[PDB]
Amino acid sequence: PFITVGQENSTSIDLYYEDHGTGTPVVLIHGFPLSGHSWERQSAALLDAGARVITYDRRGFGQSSQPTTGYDYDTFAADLNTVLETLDLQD
Amino acid sequence: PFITVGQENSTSIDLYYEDHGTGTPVVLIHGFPLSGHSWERQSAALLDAGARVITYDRRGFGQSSQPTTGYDYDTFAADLNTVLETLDLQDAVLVGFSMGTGEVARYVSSYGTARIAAVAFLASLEPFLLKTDDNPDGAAPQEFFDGIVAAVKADRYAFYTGFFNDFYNLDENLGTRISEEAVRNSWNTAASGGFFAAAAAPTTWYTDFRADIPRIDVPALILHGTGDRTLPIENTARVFHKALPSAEYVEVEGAPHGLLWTHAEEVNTALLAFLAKAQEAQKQKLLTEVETYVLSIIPSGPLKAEIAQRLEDVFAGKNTDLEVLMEWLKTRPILSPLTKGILGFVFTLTVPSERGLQRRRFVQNALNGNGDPNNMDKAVKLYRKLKREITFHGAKEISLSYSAGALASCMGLIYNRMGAVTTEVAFGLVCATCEQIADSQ
Amino acid sequence: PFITVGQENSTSIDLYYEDHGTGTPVVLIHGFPLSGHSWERQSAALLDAGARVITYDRRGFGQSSQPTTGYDYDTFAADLNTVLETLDLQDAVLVGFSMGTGEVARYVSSYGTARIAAVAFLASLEPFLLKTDDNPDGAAPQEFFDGIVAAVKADRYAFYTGFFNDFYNLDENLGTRISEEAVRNSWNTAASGGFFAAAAAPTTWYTDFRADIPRIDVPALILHGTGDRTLPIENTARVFHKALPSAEYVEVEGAPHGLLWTHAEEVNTALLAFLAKAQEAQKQKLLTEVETYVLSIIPSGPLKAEIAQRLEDVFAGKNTDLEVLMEWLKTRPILSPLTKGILGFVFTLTVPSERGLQRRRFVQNALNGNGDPNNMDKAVKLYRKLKREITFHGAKEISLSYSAGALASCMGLIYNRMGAVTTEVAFGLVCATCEQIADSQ
Amino acid sequence: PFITVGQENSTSIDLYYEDHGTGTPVVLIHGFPLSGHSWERQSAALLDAGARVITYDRRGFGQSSQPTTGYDYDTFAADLNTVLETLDLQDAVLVGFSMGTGEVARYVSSYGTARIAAVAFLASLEPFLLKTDDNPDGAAPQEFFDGIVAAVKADRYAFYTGFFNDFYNLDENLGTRISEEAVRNSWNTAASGGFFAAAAAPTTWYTDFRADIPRIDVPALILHGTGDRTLPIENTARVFHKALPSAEYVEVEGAPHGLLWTHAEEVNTALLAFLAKAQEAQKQKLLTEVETYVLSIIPSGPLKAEIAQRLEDVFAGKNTDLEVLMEWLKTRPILSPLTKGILGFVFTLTVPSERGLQRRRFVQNALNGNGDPNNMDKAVKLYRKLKREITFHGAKEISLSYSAGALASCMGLIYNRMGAVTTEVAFGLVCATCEQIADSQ
Amino acid sequence: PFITVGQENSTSIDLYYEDHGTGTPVVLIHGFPLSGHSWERQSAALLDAGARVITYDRRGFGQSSQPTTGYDYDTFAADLNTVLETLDLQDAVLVGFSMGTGEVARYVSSYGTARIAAVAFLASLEPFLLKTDDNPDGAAPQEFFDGIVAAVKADRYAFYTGFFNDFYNLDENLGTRISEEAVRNSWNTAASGGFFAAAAAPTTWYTDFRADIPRIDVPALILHGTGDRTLPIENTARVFHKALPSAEYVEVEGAPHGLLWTHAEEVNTALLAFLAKAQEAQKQKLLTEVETYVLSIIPSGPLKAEIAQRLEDVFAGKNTDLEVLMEWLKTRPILSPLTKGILGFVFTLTVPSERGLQRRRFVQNALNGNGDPNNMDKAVKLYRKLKREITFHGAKEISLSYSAGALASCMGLIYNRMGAVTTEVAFGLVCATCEQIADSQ
Repeated sequence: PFITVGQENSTSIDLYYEDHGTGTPVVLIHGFPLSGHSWERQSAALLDAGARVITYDRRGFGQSSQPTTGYDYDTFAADLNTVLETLDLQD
Repeated sequence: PFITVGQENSTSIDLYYEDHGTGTPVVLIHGFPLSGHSWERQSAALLDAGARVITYDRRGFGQSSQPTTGYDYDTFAADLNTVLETLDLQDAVLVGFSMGTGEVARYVSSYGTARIAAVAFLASLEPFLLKTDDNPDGAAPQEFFDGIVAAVKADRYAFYTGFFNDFYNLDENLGTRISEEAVRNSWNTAASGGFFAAAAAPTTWYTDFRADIPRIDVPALILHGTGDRTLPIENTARVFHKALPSAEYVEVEGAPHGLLWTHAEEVNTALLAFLAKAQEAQKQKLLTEVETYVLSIIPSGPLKAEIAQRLEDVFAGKNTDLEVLMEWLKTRPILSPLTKGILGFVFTLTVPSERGLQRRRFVQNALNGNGDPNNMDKAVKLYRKLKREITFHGAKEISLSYSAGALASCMGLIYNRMGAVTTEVAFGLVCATCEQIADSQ
Repeated sequence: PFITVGQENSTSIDLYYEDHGTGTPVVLIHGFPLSGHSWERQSAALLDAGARVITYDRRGFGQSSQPTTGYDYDTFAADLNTVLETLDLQDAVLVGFSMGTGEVARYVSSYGTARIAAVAFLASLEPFLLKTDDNPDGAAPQEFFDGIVAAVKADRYAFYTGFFNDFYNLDENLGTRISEEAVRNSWNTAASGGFFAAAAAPTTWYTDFRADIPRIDVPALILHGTGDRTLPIENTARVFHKALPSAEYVEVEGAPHGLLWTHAEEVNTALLAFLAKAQEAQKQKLLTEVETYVLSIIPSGPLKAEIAQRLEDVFAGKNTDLEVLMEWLKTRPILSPLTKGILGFVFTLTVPSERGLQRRRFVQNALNGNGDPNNMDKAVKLYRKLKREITFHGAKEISLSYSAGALASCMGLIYNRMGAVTTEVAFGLVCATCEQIADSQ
Repeated sequence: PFITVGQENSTSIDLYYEDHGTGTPVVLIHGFPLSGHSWERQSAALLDAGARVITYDRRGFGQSSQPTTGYDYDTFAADLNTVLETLDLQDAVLVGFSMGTGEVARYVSSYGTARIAAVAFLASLEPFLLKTDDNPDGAAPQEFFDGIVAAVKADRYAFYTGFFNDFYNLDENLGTRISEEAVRNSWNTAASGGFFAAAAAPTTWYTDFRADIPRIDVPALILHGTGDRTLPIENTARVFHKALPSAEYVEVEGAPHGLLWTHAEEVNTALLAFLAKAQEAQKQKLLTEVETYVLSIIPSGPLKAEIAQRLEDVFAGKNTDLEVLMEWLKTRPILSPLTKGILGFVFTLTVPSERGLQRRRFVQNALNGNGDPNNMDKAVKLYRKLKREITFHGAKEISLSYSAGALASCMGLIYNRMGAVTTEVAFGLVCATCEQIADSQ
Repeated sequence: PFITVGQENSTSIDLYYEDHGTGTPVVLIHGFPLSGHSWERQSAALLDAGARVITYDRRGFGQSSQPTTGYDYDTFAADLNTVLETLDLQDAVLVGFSMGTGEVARYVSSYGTARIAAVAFLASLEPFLLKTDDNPDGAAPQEFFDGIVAAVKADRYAFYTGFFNDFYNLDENLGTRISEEAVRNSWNTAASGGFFAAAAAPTTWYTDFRADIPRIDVPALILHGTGDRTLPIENTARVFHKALPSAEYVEVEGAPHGLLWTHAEEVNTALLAFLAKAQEAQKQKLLTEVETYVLSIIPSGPLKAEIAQRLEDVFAGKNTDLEVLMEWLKTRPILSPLTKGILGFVFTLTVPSERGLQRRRFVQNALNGNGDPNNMDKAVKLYRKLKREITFHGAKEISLSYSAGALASCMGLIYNRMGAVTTEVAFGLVCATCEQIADSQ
């Protein structure tokens, strides 16, 4: 699954994401140089404990697009914002 | 390529699939923890042998989506159903390996065999792996499966290593039947499947397929490796054949679970012979149908007898000297030029070897649609539609909505290599034309 | 068939015309008091010699409308102009007999020679029949013409009788050169012209064509019968040739005015050697026109030299083993398959002896177009339009409104005998496709 | 990202591609059995040097679809064509490595060089690898290639191992030029390509590119490693340069086939210099285009001569004291204040050394727009759109949908640093405003 | 009047035709070198006898267009086809004279006899005029026909004179059977045909009609003059009748080729009697159909036997005393009153002589639709439609869309002379009603 966060030249910038379980939404944001899948041990526990688990791949990592732009925390935070708004995450 | 099979929260569930070759559709359903690509040795053979090869990745594996839902044979069979319906597969062969054999049984059982010509079971789960009081032949107790789940959850990555060991009988086959690189590829494929699917899959393995088996309607093949460490031939294939005596049954001597690679040969040869038999039967079913339509245009008499005999001989594969055939046709008295063109067309299409014969003027003149631009316009429109057809009946059906003049011109278009369609679609076209002409008489 | 040239009160003015044969257009303009049908002996020869023959009936004569207006050479020339423009005649030969020679001079003079390849004057009015002070060589005084008008008005029917007497030198030629029945037909034709036109025509005969003659731009033929009683060779043809020395000049020994019938072989002969030459000259030009377009596609080099030479040889009628030619083409390195197909197509079209050679796979593959139905659709649409074309230019022009892909496919349609078109139209198609391809490079 | 290039049965054929940076487009075409990502060392350099980098994965490789059809250079070139047309690439550089050099030759040859500024061939197949009677310099006999196919079909996974050995000269370069990890990545990439494509690819390697070479129209670079074990420099690059003497030619001393990684430096440096030359030419073309638009606004005369000369000098990098330039402009008689502002704007944009010069009041006054909010509103709307543009043409095109007043104000916004845009987009804006103004005169 | 049959260059090809009288259509096809007007003596008789007379001028003759193309029997037959289809002629009689007999044979042969009730051959070409080895009965050698062509080309005008001599046996018939004025008219007609058609026509005369003859499906008449100098009765009519024994055959004693004029009487009398027979045959064919429908309503038994016998007897033309018939019907036990009305109606319709019998109350009461205004309304609507019908099947077809009550009332409307329709349409109505009633049982 993808969420589009912007545009680079002729191509859009898409973030790879996953959306598992039901209940209170928990958003996991991975580290360098890994992807959303690195949370697999945590995701399983959260799923068993009864949470909705959201993971995504930061731009340039895992299965997300690989632009040569937007490598800074304001963009990264704006990327996150787009995800939260796109999914209408509450609480 | 993807087919969407459902929805998980905000995301859809998509299956990765491939669609190669032309001819009778053969659907390959992979095993754990691999993908559609694991069939590569079989796919190549089927492609060369003249089949349409469909592969897909089960949910949670290969390039398919990785949900945390729907890990059970009813869902897996429903997934398969969606694929078959999405592609509008007719007269399909379903081939399952290991886990895949669960799909084959459950689909056939629940959804029936309307689209399905034959089935094949390779390294089967059937009939019921769980060892119980009522299931004595079961391969293992429940506690054993509980163990695998626990092992995968602990470290699936490390787990895959020991699994492929037994999967392939590496102690026997490494550096011999299977290379270290081939094994490396398998581990990579497995590591690429979803974490959740990996641990959830083994719970589906002791599904009771005992009530599915009596539902198997169509010709079946059962094939197992006698050296199978993963699915003991004695608790699976051997008790399965008792339940389905009618099944054609092949033991691969000392073959492991992963016999698709190690014994691709023995595998492909059994599959191909059976498939060849099926293909010959199809030719008889298509060839005899074509023949009746073709003969319906010829006036009754001794000439009609000669033609029928010639048709039958080329259809039965006696490679005929097309040049000699075409000259005979050309010089036949009483036969209408149009009828000569149709037969001319049919013979060049069916004859094994054209031997680099140039197209014939007498046929070209017969199938030119009178050089009428309106006929030709409609012939081009029909051709556009026929390009999208894959079956004899679909082809024949759309062709019947066109006039005999447009149909003959369309045949000319194909004959002249100005356009191209599959042989079975070409057959449908010629038969629609024959029907139209015969009906006018 | 009719062409509308104007309006008289509530009625339109329509000219009766005919349009026969194929090849270089030759326009025949009849004399008084006859019609386009009077050229029948010449038309047959021209048709056999391979020309396109156009005849029409002057206003007031034969099957044309019979107004009481427009009896003058500017109107007559304007009438002719309308015909030429209506039919979009290119590279045309204008042949006038008697009155008709007035049209030829006046049209050329006023409208110029853009559509006109050559002219011919048979039993000419030129340069000025009226005998005056400034025109001493004039054939008769004004009072003489005034007389004819008066005679026709008195009894045109009776008048035609004495007229055809001298028109044909019947005292010499009856029962010999001309039959009584042939003369009867002529009288019937005349009696069928309009009453008003009959009396009005003779007033146009002493039109001064002296300023028209220097305007004659193109090769001309002057032909006169030395026994002409109607137009004395001494006041007409002989002084006309002085005014146009450049004109090719033929005297028919003892031939009357009506030499088209009595000496058909005479004038016809001194004409065929003219029309045939024009046709050959036209082919030479049209031939170079095709060759230049064809060559524009080929990369410069020694191969381009060989091809050009082969084209020229086939065009000159010398080269002829198509099978050898096609194999050579087929085996040429560097040449694009598409360029090979175009040349393949051109050679089979131009070679006289195709013999019994089947169409070539290499050409078929090159022209067919990849089998895209959209492309094929447009090729069929073009073909529909080309079927209505009869000229190289008209064909080439409509072809240029289509893409190179659709054009190549259209060429394939024709090559495969799926549609049929005239050689000159086929040439236009080829040249449009060559132009498009070359232009893309 | 994907571009669809065709259809296989029920599935489309999609090419994986990437599109990075801004400036002159450079298209990188990878080798066997790798993907667009293999260019990563080159891409980084090109990005830093200021180019737009386009990569894509050939059908059957990397992340592209894996059909069992279209494995031939005409299809591969058609695939490339679709990419170029899809992206509307103008003035593009085509760079091929190994297999990729086949695309470059065949595309240029068939489709021509309308979109193409220059070409580069790295570790080339050219001119014809097959050793025949007519091709003595050929690198190997047919039987040799037949061998590779057989080897890949046997175990492609194991095959990749020995292949990368010679591909990289690992016996020389491992732990030195190339790391074990870098090699591991390459094997993973290859293992990820389609099984069918892997075995089908080697059949395309002895494609005869001999007739493609004379078609190479544009400046070319040929680059080869002298230690190439995969494509012997003696049967490839060296005989290729004889066929194309005009090509700029670079031998990399002791470089293997996989010189993109092992000798990235030597590779990037040659590429960048060649590219810089091409880029300079492109800049000159843009300047001429910009210069012509800019001059169209100025009244003809000696002043127009001075300005043109100054433009040319600044564009050629020679003129550079902006303060002196701006004062000259400011004090020019006859020149419209608006035209002074436009030139003022252009000079500050093109001059390399702006130094520390404050923006000029005379320009600000000329571009601002009288302070009408409606005008300013439209200028802001245009700016929003221009912010998304990366090309001169795209910029110029959207600008033309705005009034001259709004355009001038937009120029002022940029000039005043109230908004920001790339130089090439700024050029497009200026040229649209010049066009509008000139067109009003 | 004209029918367009094709295109020649810029002009269409139009056939002059006429369409006179009412009743069964009779199509007259003229001979060489005459026109449709040559049938004037026959047309007058047919018009008086109550037939619809269609004439047309063959291409190149009379008032038709004069192309230089299409002078062959397939084109001539295609021309005829266009006429028949254009006019939607049903149940037509084709009558050919001389050349015209070629059209009749070739049309029947190729296009079949769907529109055609009967054929007639007068002064026939058949079966094959060319004297060969395989055709010994042939009238002349090839060299002989070659001669005629040469003669027409030399002077067609003079040629017509000697031709009409033998055409009419003028040495016998002039001033006796044919006037000098009648002959003058013929020459004028011929002189008016196209020059090209005149010379081209004689080449069509030795067309081999031998394979056309077995195709003659319908009743035929062969008629020849024993004094025929143009088509020797011994090489034509006499060998033709051997080939078609079934043909009705009439020799006109000492009649020439041009027997249409000289022996119009003997010609018209034979024609009219044959024509009269054809209608009777059609009526006989219709009567058995009616009888089966009528009988379907009667219960099986001895009464049904009596009725059937009575039907057959009236149908076979035994003029029955209607009064006696109607009383018998009236007094029949078991028969439903409605069934009695239907039979009552049928008998009065079919009986030769009603003898001024007043309509019967028992029938009127039976066919009154119950006096229901809704039934009557629908009956009137049906009647409106039936008024436009001319065939039994068309009539029967529309009647079936109405209820049995409305149908019976409609029958009453006709029976009561409140409305009128043709007998065959009345038959269709009664049969629809019978079908509806029988179907309800």
